Amino acid sequence: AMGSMKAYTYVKPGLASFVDVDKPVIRKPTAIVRIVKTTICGTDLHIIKGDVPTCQSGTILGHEGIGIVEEVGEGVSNFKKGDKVLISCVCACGKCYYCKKGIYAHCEDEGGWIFIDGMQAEYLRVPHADNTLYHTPEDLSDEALVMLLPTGYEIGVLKGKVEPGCSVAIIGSGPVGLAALLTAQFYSPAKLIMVDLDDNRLETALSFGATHKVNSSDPEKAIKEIYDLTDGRGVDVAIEAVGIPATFDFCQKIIGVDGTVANCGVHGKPVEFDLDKLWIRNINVTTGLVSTNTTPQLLKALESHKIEPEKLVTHYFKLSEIEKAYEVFSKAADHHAKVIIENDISEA
Amino acid sequence: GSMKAYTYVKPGLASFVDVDKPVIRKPTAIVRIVKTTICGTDLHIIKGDVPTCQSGTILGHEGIGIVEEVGEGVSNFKKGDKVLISCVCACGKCYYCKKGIYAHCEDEGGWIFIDGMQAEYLRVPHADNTLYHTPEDLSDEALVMLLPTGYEIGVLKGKVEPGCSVAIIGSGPVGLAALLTAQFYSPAKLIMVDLDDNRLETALSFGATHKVNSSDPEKAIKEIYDLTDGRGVDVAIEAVGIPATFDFCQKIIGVDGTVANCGVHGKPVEFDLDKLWIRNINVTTGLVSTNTTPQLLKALESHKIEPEKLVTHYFKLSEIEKAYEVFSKAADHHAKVIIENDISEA
Ligand SMILES: [Zn+2]
Ligand SMILES: [Zn+2]
Ligand SMILES: [Zn+2]
Ligand SMILES: [Zn+2]
Repeated sequence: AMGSMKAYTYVKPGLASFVDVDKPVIRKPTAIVRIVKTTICGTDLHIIKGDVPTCQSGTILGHEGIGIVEEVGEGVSNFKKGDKVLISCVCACGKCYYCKKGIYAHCEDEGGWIFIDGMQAEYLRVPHADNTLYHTPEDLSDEALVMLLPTGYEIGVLKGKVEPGCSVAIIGSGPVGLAALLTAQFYSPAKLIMVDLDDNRLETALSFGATHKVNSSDPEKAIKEIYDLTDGRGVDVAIEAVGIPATFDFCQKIIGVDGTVANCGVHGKPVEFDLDKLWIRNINVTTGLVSTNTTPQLLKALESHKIEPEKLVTHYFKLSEIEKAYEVFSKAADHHAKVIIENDISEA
Repeated sequence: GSMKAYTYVKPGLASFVDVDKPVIRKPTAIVRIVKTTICGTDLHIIKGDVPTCQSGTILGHEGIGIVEEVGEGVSNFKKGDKVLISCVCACGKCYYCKKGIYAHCEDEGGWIFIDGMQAEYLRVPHADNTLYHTPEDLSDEALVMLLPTGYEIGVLKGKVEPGCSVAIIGSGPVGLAALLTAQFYSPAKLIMVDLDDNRLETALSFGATHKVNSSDPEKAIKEIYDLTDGRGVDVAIEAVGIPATFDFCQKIIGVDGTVANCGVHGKPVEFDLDKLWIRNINVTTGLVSTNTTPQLLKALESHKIEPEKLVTHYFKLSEIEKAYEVFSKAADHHAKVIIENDISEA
């Protein structure tokens, strides 16, 4: 039709559909972006399953991407038509109680993690464009820019207080765990211990710069092994990158005196916190939703080629083949699979 | 060569008995107790909750005294010094002492008060790191309270800062200590939460800005959201140590806030990560280290707060069973107690 675009929409628990929808338009004076490349997040799989029921039926999925500005409102000053830009997963009005703190995850004025229609479509309405878009450096690859990584860094690495010479364990060697692994190396920890059940993912973790792998198939033997690597003291940081009670439980068994369990993942159930044992251990437990306030610092730390996040990307698809992209991602272990999805539909 | 001491006998039993006077055992002090007090942990010990505590062990880990003898490796304290004794012993040389985390010292350290302070005399390991000289403008009542548990584990781990909103769950002694020292950082709201209105009136008189009665938890929760613009508190200090108080804290805590747990817990708790993974919160725990005691002594110069009002009743060492009587039924007596050594001679 006319004025329409293609988009991947959530329908109901167990059903998403590549369909025609209206092209978005400017609704407020603070942009419309043409998506160039996007990806899928584990949370998108959860939405389709029905485990994020605040996602209304018909919503366009996805909250990761780069694109090209097509139109801006009267109140947009630092971006114009034609600008190649990165879109953060979090919208920030820049003025409210939480934006003034840099906690864009909890912006109170059409803010936070809302990608409203998301990025698995041809065009995207971006609220608060001046605070949600970033000009992209020409030195970085598209695959690395779509990864902008801030989840692993802000929620796994910074809240965990990784520092040179400390001992880190990362629980869960899927995409968010690997992203935390890459950015934890900005702080040169002595030990980066990847813990997982799958040996293929652990082998990839060593490729990405983990110093040791521990297979959690025998939990007791893994706990022993981690205490053996830390001279009986346990780790200074345990990054929980899976989001189930078992991984949270593992983290609380290996954390040492003064250490931090940094939770990254969504949890769908409450967990049993062993305060009877840990009240005396001087430990911390942190949570958070990414804000992306560090995106400028990560851009700087990537143009220098400290780490190369483009190695998170393993499979390439066209937007019109987004159904296939979901099939590969949801069965990532079968394919040794992050995917990148390129807009093969839109014209300039 | 004997002294009197209050000892843990068996579960449900403690008694005022004659025991050996402690002697120097390591080159690193003997102290004559002047005044001591009772901790809530001493009641848990007598009940049998603290199982590592051997039978016959002298109770108590709080007090001030006069140095009686120092070993030949003690260099900064000498016979006749009037000194505060910290509840935590610190070797000063190990992995954790080098970090200032004295609660986990690896060399006869951490919280061990071995024989305790509810006696005439006390062997003090690592005297140079465990004793502090007493300044001149603080009463004995203020000194025995040295407060570091509320400050290190509640206020500092909770990240109290000027203008922030704080709730303290539990208006018992530790909660009150956290309420006094939180005022060093000038929070805009200090909300005391408890079941007892009398303890909430005392909290008000100690400088709390609001009282909230938690006898109906849901109304209490809604009340605290109304006080904080619907945002919840920046700091929730848990000073009771049961699952229901931890749960109350985790339900009132706001975005970016810290739930600071200082209370000993005996049971695991349900932690609502399904709700709180997205709220950007922190939960802290810890055993007091007393690395802030020097700074607390200095911050008491500003005289912004008066910790000696934590003491409500006075007893002599000889009648210490009477002191325990009053403290274990603290609500019935509107009751911290100060126990003074009437037995020893100077
Ligand atoms: Zn995501
Ligand atoms: Zn905002
Ligand atoms: Zn105590
Ligand atoms: Zn030590």
